Amino acid sequence: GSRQIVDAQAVCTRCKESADFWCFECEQLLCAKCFEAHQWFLKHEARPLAE
Amino acid sequence: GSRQIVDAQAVCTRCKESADFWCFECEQLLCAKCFEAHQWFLKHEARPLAE
Ligand SMILES: [Zn+2]
Ligand SMILES: [Zn+2]
Ligand SMILES: [Zn+2]
Ligand SMILES: [Zn+2]
Repeated sequence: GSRQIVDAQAVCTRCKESADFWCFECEQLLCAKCFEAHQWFLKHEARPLAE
Repeated sequence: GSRQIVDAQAVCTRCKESADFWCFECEQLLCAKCFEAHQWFLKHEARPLAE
């Protein structure tokens, strides 16, 4: 849910910041509070926002 | 020798962003790229930036 001049394509979609990883399956960004909740909520693999 | 380490900002001390957790002992902010490694490199007690 991002649009109207976002100016930020490297941060959690909900917090909009404090995130450096994006779920490969969900194709969405998640902050440490979310990335850690997912990897703990079950079994998921996320990649770093870097190249 | 003794030095002051305070940071009112809420982001990694190195990346300066993409962080939502800080070590209580080191009193430093770390991003998902550093926090994940920190907990995997050693055992430290950190808390979420939320409150
Ligand atoms: Zn996911
Ligand atoms: Zn989030
Ligand atoms: Zn960092
Ligand atoms: Zn530490």
